[PDB]
Amino acid sequence: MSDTQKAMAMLIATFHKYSGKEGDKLTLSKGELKELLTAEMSDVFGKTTDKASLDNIFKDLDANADGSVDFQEYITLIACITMLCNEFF
Amino acid sequence: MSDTQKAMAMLIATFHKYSGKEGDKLTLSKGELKELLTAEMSDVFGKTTDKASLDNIFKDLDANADGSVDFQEYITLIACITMLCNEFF
Ligand SMILES: [Mg+2]
Ligand SMILES: [Mg+2]
Repeated sequence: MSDTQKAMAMLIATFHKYSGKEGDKLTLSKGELKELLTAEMSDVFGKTTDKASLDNIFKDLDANADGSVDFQEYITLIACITMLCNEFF
Repeated sequence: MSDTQKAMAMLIATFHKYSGKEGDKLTLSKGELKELLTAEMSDVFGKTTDKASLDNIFKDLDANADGSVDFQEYITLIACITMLCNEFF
C-alpha cells in the first residue's frame, strides 16, 4: 500500500463511520456530515460554529438537492477546507 | 490531529513530491501527474498502462485546458479511482 492508498483508506473509513456500510450507495445526510466535520475537523469547525454556516456548506455541496452527499463530494469539501480553495472566492 | 487531518496531510505531501513547494499555486503538469499515478496507484496504473489512457484522464481533469491540475482536481481523481465513481458512466 502506497501512502496515497493508505490515506484514501483512512478517509473512506471516516466516511463509513457516519454513513452506512450496508447501503447500496454510501451517502451522508446533512446531520451526519455536520457530526463528521465537528469531530474530524475540530480546529476549523466546532460545536460552537454557526449551524447556519454548516447548513449553507451542505446546500452548496449537495448539488442534486436530495439531502445527501456522496464520497466524492465529501472529499472535495475536505480538500477545499484543508488547502483553502480560491474557488471559495 | 484527527485521522482525517492525518490522511489529508499525507495526500498533500504526495502532491508536493511531484508539484512544486515553492510556486505561488501548486499544480501538477501532465507528465508530473502521470509519474504520480504510476508510483502511488501502482495496482491500478502501471508503466505498462496505455499512455493514451493517462493522457485522456488528464485532459478531462484539466478543465481549464492550461496543462496543469491543482490539488482539488487531483484528489477528485484519486477519490474517483478508489471508490469507483458512477460518474465514469
Ligand atoms: Mg445530494
Ligand atoms: Mg488546468
